[PDB]
Amino acid sequence: MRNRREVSKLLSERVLLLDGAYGTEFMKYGYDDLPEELNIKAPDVVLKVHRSYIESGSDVILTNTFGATRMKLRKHGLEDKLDPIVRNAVRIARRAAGEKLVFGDIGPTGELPYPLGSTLFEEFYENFRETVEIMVEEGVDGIIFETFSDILELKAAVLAAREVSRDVFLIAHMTFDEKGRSLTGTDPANFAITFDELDIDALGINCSLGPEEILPIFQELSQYTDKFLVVEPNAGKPIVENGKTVYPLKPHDFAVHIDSYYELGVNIFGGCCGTTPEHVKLFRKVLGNRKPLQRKKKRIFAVSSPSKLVTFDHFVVIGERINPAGRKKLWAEMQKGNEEIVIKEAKTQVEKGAEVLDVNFGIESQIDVRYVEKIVQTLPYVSNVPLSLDIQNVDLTERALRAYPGRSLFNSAKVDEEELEMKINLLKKYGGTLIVLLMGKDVPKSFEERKEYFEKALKILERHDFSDRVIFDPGVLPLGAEGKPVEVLKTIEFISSKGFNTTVGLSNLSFGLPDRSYYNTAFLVLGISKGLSSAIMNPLDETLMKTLNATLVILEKKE
Repeated sequence: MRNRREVSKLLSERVLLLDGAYGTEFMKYGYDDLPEELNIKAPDVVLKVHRSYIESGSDVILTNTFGATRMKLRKHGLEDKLDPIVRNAVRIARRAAGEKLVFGDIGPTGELPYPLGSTLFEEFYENFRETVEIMVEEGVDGIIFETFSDILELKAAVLAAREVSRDVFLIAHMTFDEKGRSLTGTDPANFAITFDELDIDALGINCSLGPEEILPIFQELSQYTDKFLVVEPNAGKPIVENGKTVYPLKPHDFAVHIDSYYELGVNIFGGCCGTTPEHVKLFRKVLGNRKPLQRKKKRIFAVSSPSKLVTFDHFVVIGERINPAGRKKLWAEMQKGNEEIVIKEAKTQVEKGAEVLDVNFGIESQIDVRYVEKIVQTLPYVSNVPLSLDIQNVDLTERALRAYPGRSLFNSAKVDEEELEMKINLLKKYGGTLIVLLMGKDVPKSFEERKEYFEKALKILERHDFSDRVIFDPGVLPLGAEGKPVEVLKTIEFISSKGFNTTVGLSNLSFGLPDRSYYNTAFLVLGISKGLSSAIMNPLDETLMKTLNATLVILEKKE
């Protein structure tokens, strides 16, 4: 009915009140059936609960569709009832709402992403795509993805929804445990940083914890995103009385927390499991009519995996090994889709100190596109670290970025208007950072030239509003080919003075040279002393790594 510009306008004017829990309400009415079912068997029950909330003062109610996706329904033998359940939900809800907002409610599937589960990004995406299509058709004023535990599943849900409609207001929520971590290891800052750049309208938290416990988790989230914020805590810490759990937090003890959330910039407040129409009634009284508080988010340069957030505030080692160039066994195995050999190179590199892993598939035309998408989705989970996607084909690049679990670093964009723009737009759509290689048509041969390229890149980046999402690679040339490493060291010092991170394809300095380890080591030390923030290097070179550690200790970058 209403588009996201309208919803955004309304939110800019006042904090809205969401509704409460439905499941626990249903049982109260003598129906222990699974929620989605009542949509068709006992619609009257569904309507009663919706009206109790509207009558309690809710500005927005959620459609009774939390488990209404094919993948989830198929687990109860309801997959063929997908169209009815959903269309009727948006209908029942809209009949209760009247002039109030109705948001389509979509929950997670309960299936972990491969390799923890067997599901690939593509299947999660089509799954969420179908449920959203219906909702949009039945006219919702927004869609909220509640209770998500994995960022890849949530990333698929939002990308799919946005694909279906670029006008629907979209909200993404993750649930965190007492340690402030989702099931697959994502903390609030990682969630905010990864999802803040996607085309969603608001972020938030619901479930797992009560109002008191979510507070500092909500605060961390609010500091890293400037989008609208939503929160729906459970009514206290669940406890068991006589058999099954109960949510003990009474209306007042819950409601007293609204002010603390309002001060943190909350835009929509509501309750999750255990919240009753009585809770909402009180929230309405306490919330009243308030204009949202303004926020200024913190900005940092970081890349991520589901469990790791790697900030460039210290020297980042990027493992170069998962690259078939000059490696017989690996090139051949990638050719046949050998996942395990890559998983092996990933773990060993991380064990040795790599904080990020570069991934390149040699002659792409020779590699299976499904293998790329599988490896890209897999490594962040089994190796635990973020990836530097070293891909040439713009087409395969889009496949890898769309299914990457987190915020990646994309490896290679030369200072070319056409190349840059294509890669920047893909990153703007799927998220990520970009390494910009300081070279154009041909390779530079001096500091001054690299400087012009730097300036030219800033021009284009400023033009595409992408200046804050890049790291510069001055371009190290082979020493055994008049590489002039001194001119690169100058470039590193210069770019560093400008406040930008830098990186270099280290091993390319000593390509074709005896004792390359020593030249690599020597160059790295010099580079770091000049401001080098990272390097794609061999973490299996013990001399280079220990000399690197010694170097950071000496420069007081660690101990």
